[PDB]
Amino acid sequence: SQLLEPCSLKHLKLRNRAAVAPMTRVSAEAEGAANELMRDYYASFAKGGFGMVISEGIYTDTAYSQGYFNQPGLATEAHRDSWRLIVDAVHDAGAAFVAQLMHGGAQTQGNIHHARHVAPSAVQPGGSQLTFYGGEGPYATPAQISEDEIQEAIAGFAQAARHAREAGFDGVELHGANGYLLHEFISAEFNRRDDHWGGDYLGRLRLPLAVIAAVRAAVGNDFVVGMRLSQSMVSDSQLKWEGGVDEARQRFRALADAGLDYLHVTEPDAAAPAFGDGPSFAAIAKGSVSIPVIGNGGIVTGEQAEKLLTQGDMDLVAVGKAALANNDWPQRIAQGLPLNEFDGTMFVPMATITNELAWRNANGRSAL
Ligand SMILES: Cc1cc2c(cc1C)N(C[C@H](O)[C@H](O)[C@H](O)COP(=O)(O)O)c1[nH]c(=O)[nH]c(=O)c1N2
Ligand SMILES: [Cl-]
Repeated sequence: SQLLEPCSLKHLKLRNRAAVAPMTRVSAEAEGAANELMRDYYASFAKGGFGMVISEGIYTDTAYSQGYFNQPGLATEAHRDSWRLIVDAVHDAGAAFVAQLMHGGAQTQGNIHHARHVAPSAVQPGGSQLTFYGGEGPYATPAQISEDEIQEAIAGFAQAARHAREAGFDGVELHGANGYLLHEFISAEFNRRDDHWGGDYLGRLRLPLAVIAAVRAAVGNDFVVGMRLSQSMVSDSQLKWEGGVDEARQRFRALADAGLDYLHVTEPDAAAPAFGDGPSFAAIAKGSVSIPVIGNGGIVTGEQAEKLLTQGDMDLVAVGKAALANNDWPQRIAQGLPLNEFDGTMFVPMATITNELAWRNANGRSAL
């Protein structure tokens, strides 16, 4: 019942507390524009009753930001205009639509402008490239990003956010998670800089704080700006935030107090303790800031979502795999209908919309 309670997010009035989590589908045009297949794809979640749809990570600039081939952008006016009809379709079905803004950093696998990658420090990520986005084998070692490249990246977030607002999105989500550029700056392991972008766990927030400030100047004070945060990285799902609960509370507070309107946190298991003992990562955030907290990670069933909301571990519930398994997830929960089990073969060999549609046709598994 709490899942189907309306809520407010700044000036936005959301019909329920169900959100579609951001998911990279590498189904845009080769030079970054969104398209009609993406229109139908995103509209389907809105028709399925989600109160809020968060886009896949959208790149921000025409320099290093693009992380995957056929990833959409918001860097140019052509990119902006290509999203308009998608925004309109999601809105016509009654969902708010938030543009996730992301810079690939050290986790880039394909970028049409450069083979060179940039990161706070020249440290190769561990793990291995995600083949279903295009690419195989070890991550490249990134070049240490320069002050001029940092300023270009900040300006790109601001411009992409202004483009999101102009295209009609209801908000932006700054991608500070999952091992991408902003998270690399947050992290102790990968931000080894000795300048004013490095330091202790608070000093390392300076780049995300600068991005928040620049974005807020570009979009004004009435537009929704959130940030996604995680301990995990795509290159290392076991990584922890330095310290424990108290240092986590301080990061959440610093970022929120810079003028975010929500936090979105993601963990391998949203219900598990963040630091081995004690509260979940989402619960820590919700107990340290007044703005809404969207939680995420392994939330599959209606009962699981309801438990997280009714226990006070989060204000909204973002689902990825469950939304792909049933685009009408919130409606099916209300009707007591069974859910489909998520089946990762739908992403083989590339996680594109086209491959999903072929898989659904072969398996009789309608999204709605
Ligand atoms: C195909 C695909 C693509 C992406 C993701 C996932 C999947 C399956 N995830 C992570 C996603 O938002 C979510 O956090 C995880 O899938 C875990 O939550 P669920 O268990 O799926 O509810 C992700 N997260 C994000 O912040 N930006 C992104 O672009 C993507 N890309
Ligand atoms: Cl850290």
